[PDB]
Amino acid sequence: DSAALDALTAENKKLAKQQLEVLARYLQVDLNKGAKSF
Amino acid sequence: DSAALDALTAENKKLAKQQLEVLARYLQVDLNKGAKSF
Amino acid sequence: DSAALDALTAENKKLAKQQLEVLARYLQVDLNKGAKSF
Repeated sequence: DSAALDALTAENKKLAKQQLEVLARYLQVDLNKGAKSF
Repeated sequence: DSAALDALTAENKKLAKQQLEVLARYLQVDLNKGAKSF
Repeated sequence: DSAALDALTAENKKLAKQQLEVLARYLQVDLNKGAKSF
């Protein structure tokens, strides 16, 4: 029940989020065009 | 005017696409929820 | 003794496994040619 394991999981997810961001930015892919149309 | 440079660019973009795919899959992030709602 | 830390480790290893998979797929590298010959 370490309420720090959750933190490092959140950190890893944040790292992955950032990586996804720049990947998409490279691909000229909008991650929200679906949301804009919605 | 090498119509193979375009190919390797397409290959790199495909690699990046795949990487983005598995990244999102890790993040439990739907890339089409916007499109579903739309 | 959190039997969830092991889980997130397994998740990270699965992410890395997948990334390795698509990397190899890009490199046209068989990860089992050794095993086939064996």
